[PDB]
Amino acid sequence: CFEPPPATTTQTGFRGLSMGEVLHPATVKAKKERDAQYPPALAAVKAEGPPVSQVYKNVKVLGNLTEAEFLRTMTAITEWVSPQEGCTYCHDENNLASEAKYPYVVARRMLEMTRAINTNWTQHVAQTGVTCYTCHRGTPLPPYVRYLEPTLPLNNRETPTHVERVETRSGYVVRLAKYTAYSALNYDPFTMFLANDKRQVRVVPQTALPLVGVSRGKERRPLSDAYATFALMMSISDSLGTNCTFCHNAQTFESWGKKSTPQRAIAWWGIRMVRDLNMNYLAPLNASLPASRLGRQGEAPQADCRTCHQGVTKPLFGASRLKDYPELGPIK
Amino acid sequence: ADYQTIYTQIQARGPHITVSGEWGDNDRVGKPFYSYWLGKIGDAQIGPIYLGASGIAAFAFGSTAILIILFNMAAEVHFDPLQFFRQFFWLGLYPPKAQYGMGIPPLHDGGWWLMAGLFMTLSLGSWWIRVYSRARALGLGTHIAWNFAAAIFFVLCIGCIHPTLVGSWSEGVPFGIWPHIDWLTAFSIRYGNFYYCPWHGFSIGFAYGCGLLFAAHGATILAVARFGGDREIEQITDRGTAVERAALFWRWTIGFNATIESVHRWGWFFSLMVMVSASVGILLTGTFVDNWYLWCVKHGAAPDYPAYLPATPDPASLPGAPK
Amino acid sequence: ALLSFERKYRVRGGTLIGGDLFDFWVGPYFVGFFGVSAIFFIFLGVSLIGYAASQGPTWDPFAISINPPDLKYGLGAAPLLEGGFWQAITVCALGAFISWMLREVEISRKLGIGWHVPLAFCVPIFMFCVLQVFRPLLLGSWGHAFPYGILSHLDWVNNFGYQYLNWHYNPGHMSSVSFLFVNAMALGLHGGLILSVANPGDGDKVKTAEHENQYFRDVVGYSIGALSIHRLGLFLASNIFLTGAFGTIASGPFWTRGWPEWWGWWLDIPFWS
Amino acid sequence: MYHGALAQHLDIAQLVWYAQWLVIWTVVLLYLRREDRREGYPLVEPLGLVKLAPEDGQVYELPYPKTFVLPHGGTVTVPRRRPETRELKLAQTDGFEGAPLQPTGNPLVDAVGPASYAERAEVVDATVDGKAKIVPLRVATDFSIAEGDVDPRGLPVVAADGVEAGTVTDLWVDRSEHYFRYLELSVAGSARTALIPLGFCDVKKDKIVVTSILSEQFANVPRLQSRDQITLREEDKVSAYYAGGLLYATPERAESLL
Ligand code: BCB
Ligand code: BCB
Ligand code: BCB
Ligand SMILES: C/C=C1/c2cc3[nH]c4c(c3C)C(=O)[C@H](C(=O)OC)c4c3nc(cc4[nH]c(cc(n2)[C@@H]1C)c(C(C)=O)c4C)[C@@H](C)[C@@H]3CCC(=O)OC/C=C(/C)CCC[C@H](C)CCC[C@H](C)CCCC(C)C
Ligand SMILES: C/C=C1/c2cc3[nH]c4c(c3C)C(=O)[C@H](C(=O)OC)c4c3nc(cc4[nH]c(cc(n2)[C@@H]1C)c(C(C)=O)c4C)[C@@H](C)[C@@H]3CCC(=O)OC/C=C(\C)CCC[C@H](C)CCC[C@H](C)CCCC(C)C
Ligand SMILES: CC(C)=CCC/C(C)=C/CC/C(C)=C/CC/C(C)=C/CC/C(C)=C/CC/C(C)=C/CC/C(C)=C/CC1=C(C)C(=O)c2ccccc2C1=O
Ligand code: HEC
Ligand code: HEC
Ligand code: HEC
Ligand code: HEC
Ligand SMILES: CC(C)=CCC/C(C)=C/C=C/C(C)=C/C=C/C(C)=C/C=C\C=C(C)\C=C\C=C(/C)CC/C=C(/C)CCCC(C)C
Ligand SMILES: CCCCCCCCCCCC[N+](C)(C)[O-]
Ligand SMILES: CCCCCCCCCCCC[N+](C)(C)[O-]
Ligand SMILES: CCCCCCCCCCCC[N+](C)(C)[O-]
Ligand SMILES: [Fe+3]
Repeated sequence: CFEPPPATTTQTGFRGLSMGEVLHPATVKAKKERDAQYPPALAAVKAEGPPVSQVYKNVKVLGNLTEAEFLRTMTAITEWVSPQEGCTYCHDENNLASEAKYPYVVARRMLEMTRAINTNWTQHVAQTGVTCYTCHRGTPLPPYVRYLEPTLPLNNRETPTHVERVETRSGYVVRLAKYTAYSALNYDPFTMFLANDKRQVRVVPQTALPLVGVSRGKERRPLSDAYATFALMMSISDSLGTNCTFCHNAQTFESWGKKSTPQRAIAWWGIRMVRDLNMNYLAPLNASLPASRLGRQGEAPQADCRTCHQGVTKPLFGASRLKDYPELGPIK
Repeated sequence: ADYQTIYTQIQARGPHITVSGEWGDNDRVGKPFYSYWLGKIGDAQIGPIYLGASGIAAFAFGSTAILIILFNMAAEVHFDPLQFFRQFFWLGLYPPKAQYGMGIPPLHDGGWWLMAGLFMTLSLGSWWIRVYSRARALGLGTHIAWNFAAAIFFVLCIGCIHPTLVGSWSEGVPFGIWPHIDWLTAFSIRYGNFYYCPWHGFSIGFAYGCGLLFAAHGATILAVARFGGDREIEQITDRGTAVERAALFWRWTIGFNATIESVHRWGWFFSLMVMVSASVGILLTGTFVDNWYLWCVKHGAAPDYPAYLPATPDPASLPGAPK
Repeated sequence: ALLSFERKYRVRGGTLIGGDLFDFWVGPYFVGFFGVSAIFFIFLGVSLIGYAASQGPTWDPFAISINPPDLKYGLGAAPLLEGGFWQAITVCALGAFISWMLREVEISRKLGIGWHVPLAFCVPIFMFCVLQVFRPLLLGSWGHAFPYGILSHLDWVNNFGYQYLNWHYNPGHMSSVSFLFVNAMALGLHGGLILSVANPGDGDKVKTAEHENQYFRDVVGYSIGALSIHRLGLFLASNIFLTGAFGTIASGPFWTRGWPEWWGWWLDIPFWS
Repeated sequence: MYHGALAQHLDIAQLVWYAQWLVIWTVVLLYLRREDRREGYPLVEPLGLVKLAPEDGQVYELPYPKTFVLPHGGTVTVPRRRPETRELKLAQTDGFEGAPLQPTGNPLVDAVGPASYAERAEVVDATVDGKAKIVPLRVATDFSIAEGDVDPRGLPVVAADGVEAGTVTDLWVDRSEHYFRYLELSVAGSARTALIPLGFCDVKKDKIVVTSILSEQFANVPRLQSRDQITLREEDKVSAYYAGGLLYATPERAESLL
C-alpha cells in the first residue's frame, strides 16, 4: 500500500510554491543499478591503414573509419543490441557483406537515425547523446516501445496476462490506464501526439476574454483536447519518473518565462525529436520487418519518452559515450 | 462529562406517531421497525416511507439513467463480469469527444450520455416536487426546496447550461467515478486555473464556512443539551436558558451573537451560497472569461514570484524553431 | 452594554489561570488570561506581517506573500527576509489559536456549559499543525510548508496537488471531500428544516418536533432526530480534517508516486489481472 | 473582438464581482445581523434615562417585529420588551463597567450565574395533539425502556462526595421525541422527590453517579408544582440547579484549576 520514509525532495520553484521532485530512495537505487549495466567504452584503437570504404565491400555509413576503428564499432553494436545472439544476428557467417538478414538493413538505418539524433537534436540530447544501448539495453527488441494501440506490459520482456493481451477487448481500459499513470483518462497520448505532428498539444487560451470567432459552437476545440493533453502529461511524467512541477509552475501551465523550468523547454524539443524519429526513421521500417514484429495494423514498433528514459529524468542518469564513439555523432 | 451528547444511555420505546398531512396519508408504505444500535446515536425508528407520485417518477427516471450508464459501462469491458468489477471506478459514459457544436451527437459518441443526462434531470425535478410538496402537505415552509433548487441549478449549469452557452456538448460532466473526477482538471486546465476564478473562491469560502458553522452550531447545542437546547423550536418561541447561554458564549467570545433562530438562517444562507456562487462562476466561464489566471493578471490581482531555476523562453517563439 | 438577559450570568469564576486578575469583560468581550495572551500574539503576528510586507515588492493585498525558507535550510532558523519572518509569524499563529481555544474553555466554565465548542475548534488547529509543522518535520524542511498570502497559498495548494499527478485520487482526500460536501448539504437541510417549522408562512401556526421527524421519514424514510443532527453535524464537519489529515501526511512521507497509481493494490490483484 | 468586453477596460465578469460583494454585504448586514437582534435587544446601559425619546441606533439595528402563531393557541412577537424583574442576589466586585458580579447568598438557591434560569412560560410543553410532552413512566404507561439498557428504577444515586443520596423511582420521557430526559429520585432522609436531567447522570448498571452536586445539596433542588407534569420554566429551574453546581458545589470549583 505505502512507501516507508524518508523521501528525497528537491526544489524547482521559489520557496513556498511546493515545486520539486519527490523520490523514494529504494526506487532510485533500483533504477541506478539497472542503468549501471551500461557496458563501459571499449578501449581506444589507433587509426591505421586505409578507410574501410576501400577495404570492405558494403560499407555505406561508416566508410571513413579505419579497420580497427570500424571493428571496434561492430563490437560495441553487438554488446549494445545483440550480446546474447552475437555477430551472426545481423550477418551471414560466410559473407559479412550480405544484407540477407533483416537486422542488417535495420541496423544500417538505426546507424543513420542514431547519428541524426546526436547531430540534429542536440537541443534535446546535448553533449550526453545516445547510443544503441540507450534504447535497446542489450536486446534486439527494445523493452519500451509503442504500437498504434496501447499494449501491456510496458516492458515487453515480461509475459502478458490473458487480459493484458491486446486481443482481449475486456482489458483495453486497463491497457490505457497504465499508459497514463493509472488515470481513467480515455485518450491514447501516443497515437494522438507522438506518432506524428498532426495535433497541437497546447489547449489553453492566451487571452483573458474569449476571442469572437473561435469561441462559439463548432469554432471551438472540444473539451476532449484538454483531457488528451492532460493524458499526455500524465504519461510524460510517468515516463521520466517525475511530477508536473519538474517543468511547470501549476499557477499557469500555459505560461513560459518564470513559470517554467528549463526542463520544460528541453521536453518541448523532445516532443519534436520523437515525432521526427517515428515519422522518418521508425515507422517506415514496417517494410523491412517480419510480420511478427508488426502490430495489428502492420505498424512497426515506435518510440516514446520511455523508450530512452525508462523512468529517469535523464536516460541512464546522464551516462554518455559520445566522446568514446565519435562515429555515432555529432557529424560535421 | 455529559454522556448524553455522545450517545443515548437509556433508550425509550413507545407507540409510533404519525402526523397527518393534507394528502397522501395512505401512500405511506412499510411497517416501522427499531434498531437498537442506531438508537444509540440517533432515533431508533426506521420507516415507514411516503411513496407519492413524484417519488415514483423520480425512481422511474433515475433507474433509467442508471441503467443507460451501467450498460454503456459494461460495453466498455466487452461485458466481462469480472473485469467490470475490477475496472468499475475507471469506467464511464462520456459526452461527445468530437466537436459537433450543439448538434445531437451520435449514440456511439455522446448520444447515450445526453440521454442519461435527460433522465437524471427529470429524476431531479421529480424529487424536487417531492421535497417541496411534502413540506406544504405537512404545513411547513419551503426552505429546504429552495436550497435544493440551488443545488439542482448548479448541476444543470455544469451538465447542460454551460455547454449550451458556449455551444458544445463536449464540455459536459462524464458519468462515472474516476471520469467525473477527471473532468474537473480538464475543465480547470481549459479555463486557465480555477483557483483564479473568484466564484470558485466564493463557493469555497462558503463551503468552508459550512464546516465552521456546523461544527460550531453542533458543538454549541451539545454544550447546552443539559438545558434542553436540542428542542430548538420551543427555544425560538420561548427563549430558555439554553439559548441564553449559547448566545452569551459566542457574544463573549467574538463580540456579537445570533439567536437560536437566526443561526439557522446563517447556516441555510451559507449552504445556499456554496451553490449560487458556483453557478455564477460556471455561467461566466467560457461565455465571458477564457482564462481565469490571465483575467486576474489583467486586473492586477495575480501574485508573481522570482525565478528559482532560470526563466525559460517559449522555444516555439525562437527564430527557426520547428512547429 | 448588556443584553436584556445577560447580567445574571456575568459572575466571577471559571478561569483556568490567574483567578480574579483577568476575570472581567471589555465591552462584550470576556478577557481572561488567554484573552491577554491572544491579543499579545495577535499584535506580535500582525506586526511581523506588516514589517515583512513592507520589505516586499508590493502592497496589493491579493499579491502580498510571506514565504517559508528554501528547502536547503532544513529544520533550522532562516534569515528573516528569506523565511525567518514566516517562521516567526507561524509561532504567533499557534500562540493566537491555542490562546483562543483556551479562552473559550474559560467562557464555557463560567456559563456552566459543555466544552464541546473549544473541543471542535481543536480540529482546525490540528489540521493547521499537520500542514505547517508535522508534515514539514516528516520531510525535513520548513520549506515544505505553505506561504501566507491571499492568492499565493492557492499556488502552493495547486502545485502540492500536482506533485502527485492527480490529487483527486488521494483516498484521504476523497474521504475529506465527501465530508465537506455532505456537511454543507446537511447544514442546509438542518437549517431549512428548523426554519420551515418555525416559519410556515401565511399566518399558519408554527409546527412541532413531531412534524420535523414526520417530514424526513416521509421523504427519505428516516429521521435522526433533534439532538442527534447536532451530534452528526459536529461529526461530519470534524471529519473533513480528521480524515483529510491522513491523505496529507501520507503524501511525501509515505507515498512518492502519483495517487492514481496507489489504486494498483486493487487493479493489480493477480486473481483478475 | 472579445465576448464580455465593455468600453474603457471593463468586462462583465469584473462587474459581477462588485455585484456579488454588494449582495453578500446586503444580506449579512441589513438582514442577518438584524435577525440576530430579535432577542435581548434593546441593550441595557448604566441606566438608560432618556425616557422621552429613543436613541437613533437602537431603532435602526432592530428588524420589524414578527409574530409566531403558537400551535396550541397564543402568539409571541419578537423582538419585545422583556426586562428581568426578579431581584438578583449579586454584588458588583468593583466600579469598572465589566467587572464580574459576586453571589451574596447561596447561588444555587438564589439561581444566579450558571444556576440562572430563563423566565420561560409557566406552561406545560405539549405533544402534537395537546397532551403533556414530558411525563414520568407511571403516567406514560405505553412507553418502555428498550431491551438492552439499564432499567435505573431501584438503583441508588451517588453524589460527588461518594454518599448515596437517594433512589431512582421513575424516568420522565419526551413523548414527542421518544427520548428520556429526566430521572426522578427520592432524596433519602428528606421525604421528597427530585428530578435530574439525564445529561448530569452517569448511568452505571448498579448505580447512577452524579458529579455536579453534593449529596446534601439534593435537598434544595427546585420542586415542581404538580407531581406528574412539568412546566418549561420548571425544566429551566431544575436543569440550571445542577449546572450551578459545576461552578459552586464546592468553594474550589470557582477558583482556578491551576
Ligand atoms: C490545504 C489547503 C488550504 C487552503 C485552501 C484554500 C482554497 C482552495 C481557497 C482558500 C480560500 C481562503 N483561504 Mg485558505 N486559508 C486561510 C484563509 C483563506 C481565505 C483568504 C479564503 C477564504 C477562507 C474562508 O472563508 O473560510 C471560511 C471562514 C469564514 C467564512 C470566516 C471568515 C474568515 C475570513 C474570511 C478569513 C480572512 C483571513 C485574513 C484574510 C487573513 C488574516 C490576516 C491577519 C493580518 C488578521 C487561513 C486563515 C488558513 C490557515 C490559517 O490555515 C488557510 C489555509 C488553507 N487554505 C490551506 C493551505 N483556501 C479561498 C480564497 O478565495 O482565497 C483567495 C479559496 O478559494
Ligand atoms: C484542478 C481542478 C480543481 C477544481 C475544479 C473545480 C471545477 C471545474 C468546479 C469546482 C467547483 C468547486 N470547488 Mg473546486 N475546489 C474546492 C471546492 C470546490 C467547491 C466548494 C465548489 C463547488 C462544488 C461542489 O460543492 O459540488 C458538490 C455538490 C454538487 C455537485 C451538487 C449535487 C446536487 C445533486 C442534486 C445531487 C443529486 C445526485 C443524485 C441523487 C444521484 C443520481 C445519479 C444517477 C442518476 C447517475 C476546494 C475546497 C479546493 C482546494 C482545497 O483546492 C478546490 C480545487 C479545485 N477545484 C482545483 C482548482 N472545482 C465548482 C465551482 O464552484 O466552480 C466555480 C466547479 O464548477
Ligand atoms: C491541484 C490540487 C488540488 C487539491 C490540493 C489539496 C491539498 C494539497 C490538500 C487539499 C486538502 C483538501 N481539499 Mg483539495 N479539494 C477539495 C477539498 C479539500 C478540503 C476538504 C481538504 C481540506 C482543506 C484544508 O486542509 O484546510 C485547511 C484549513 C485550516 C488549517 C484552517 C485553519 C484555521 C485556524 C485554526 C484559524 C485561522 C484564524 C484566522 C487567521 C483569524 C482571522 C479571522 C478574522 C475574521 C478576525 C475539493 C472540494 C476539491 C474539488 C471540488 O476539486 C479539491 C481539489 C484539489 N485539492 C485539487 C485537486 N487539497 C487538504 C487535505 O485534507 O488533503 C487530504 C490538503 O492538505
Ligand atoms: C450546498 C448544497 C448541498 C446540497 C443540498 C441538498 N441536497 C439535497 C437537498 C438539499 C437542500 C434535499 O432536499 C435532497 C434530499 O432529499 O435530502 C434528504 C437532497 C439530495 N441530495 C442528494 C445527494 C447529493 N447532494 C450533494 C450535494 C449538495 N446538496 C450540496 C453540497 C451531492 C454531492 C456532493 O455530489 C450528492 C451525491 C440526495 C440524497 C438527495 C436527492 C435525491 C434525488 O434527487 O433522487 C434521485 C433518484 C434516485 C432513484 C436516486 C436513488 C439514490 C439516492 C441516494 C436517493 C435514495 C433515497 C431513498 C429514500 C433511500 C431509501 C432508504 C430507506 C429504505 C431507509
Ligand atoms: C472542521 C473544522 C472547521 C472549523 C471549526 C471551527 N473554527 C472555529 C471554531 C470552530 C469550532 C471556533 O470556536 C472559532 C470561532 O471563534 O468562530 C467564530 C473558530 C474560528 N475559525 C476561524 C477561521 C477559520 N476556520 C476555518 C475552518 C474550520 N474551522 C473547519 C472548516 C478556516 C478555513 C480556511 O477553512 C478559517 C479561515 C476564525 C474565524 C475563528 C478563530 C479565531 C481566532 O483564532 O482568533 C485568534 C487569532 C486572530 C484573531 C488573528 C491571528 C493572526 C495571526 C497571529 C497572524 C496571521 C497568520 C496567518 C496564518 C496568516 C494566514 C494568511 C492566509 C491568507 C493564509
Ligand atoms: C483590545 C483588547 C485588549 C481587547 C481584550 C478582549 C479580547 C480578547 C478581545 C478579542 C478581540 C478579537 C481578536 C476579536 C476578533 C473576534 C473574531 C475572531 C470574530 C470572528 C467572526 C467570524 C468571521 C465568525 C465566522 C462565523 C459566523 C459567520 C458567525 C455568524 C453567526 C454567529 C454569531 C454564530 C455563533 C453562534 C453559534 C454557532 C450558535 O450555534 C448559536 C446558538 C444560539 C444562539 C447564538 C449562537 C451563536 O451566536
Ligand atoms: C546488427 C546490429 C549488427 C551486428 C550485431 C554486427 N554487425 Fe557488422 N555490420 C552491420 C551493418 C548494418 C553493416 C553495414 C555497415 C555500413 O556502414 O553500411 C555491417 C558491416 C560489417 C563489416 C564490413 C563488411 C563488408 O561490407 O565487407 C564487417 C567486417 C562486420 N560488419 C563485422 C562484424 C562483426 C565481427 C560483428 C560481431 C563483433 C558484427 N559485425 C556485428 C550490422 C551488424
Ligand atoms: C531509440 C531512439 C533507438 C535507438 C537509439 C536505436 N534503436 Fe534500434 N530499434 C529501435 C526500435 C523502436 C526498434 C523497433 C523494434 C524492433 O525490434 O524492430 C528497433 C529495431 C532495431 C533492430 C531490428 C531488431 C529486430 O527487429 O529484431 C536492430 C538490428 C537495431 N534496432 C539496431 C540498432 C543499432 C545498431 C543501433 C545503434 C547504432 C540502434 N538500433 C539504435 C529503437 C532504437
Ligand atoms: C517536462 C518533462 C514536463 C512535465 C513533467 C509536465 N509537462 Fe506539461 N508541458 C510540457 C511541455 C514541454 C509542454 C508544451 C507542449 C508543446 O508541444 O508546446 C507542456 C504543456 C502542458 C499544458 C498545455 C499548456 C498550454 O499552453 O495549453 C498543460 C495543461 C500541461 N502541460 C500540464 C501538465 C501537468 C498537469 C503535468 C503533471 C501531470 C505536466 N504538464 C507535466 C512539459 C512537461
Ligand atoms: C532518446 C532518443 C530520447 C528520447 C526518445 C527522449 N529523450 Fe529526453 N533526453 C535524452 C537525453 C540523452 C537527454 C540528456 C540527459 C542530460 O544529461 O542532459 C535527455 C534529457 C531530457 C530532459 C532534461 C532533464 C534534466 O534533468 O535536465 C527532459 C525534461 C527530457 N529529456 C524529456 C523528454 C520527453 C518529455 C521525451 C518524450 C517527448 C523525451 N525526453 C524523449 C534522450 C531522449
Ligand atoms: C434537449 C435534450 C436532448 C438535451 C438536454 C438534456 C439535459 C437536460 C442534459 C443534462 C445533463 C446533465 C445535468 C448532466 C450532468 C452530469 C453530472 C454532473 C454527472 C456527475 C457525476 C456522475 C457520477 C458520479 C456517476 C457515476 C455513475 C455510476 C457510479 C454508475 C451508476 C450507479 C450508481 C449506483 C449511481 C451511484 C451514484 C452515487 C450515489 C454513488
Ligand atoms: C420536470 C419534472 C416533471 C415530473 C412530472 C411527474 C411529477 C408528478 C407531480 C404530481 C404532484 C401532485 N401533487 C401536487 C398533488 O403533489
Ligand atoms: C480566488 C480568486 C480571487 C481573485 C480576486 C481578484 C479580483 C479582482 C477584481 C478587481 C477589481 C477591479 N479593479 C478595478 C480594482 O481592478
Ligand atoms: C468568502 C465568503 C465571505 C463570507 C463573509 C461572512 C462574514 C461574516 C461577517 C460578520 C460581521 C460581524 N459584524 C458584527 C461586523 O456585523
Ligand atoms: Fe440547530
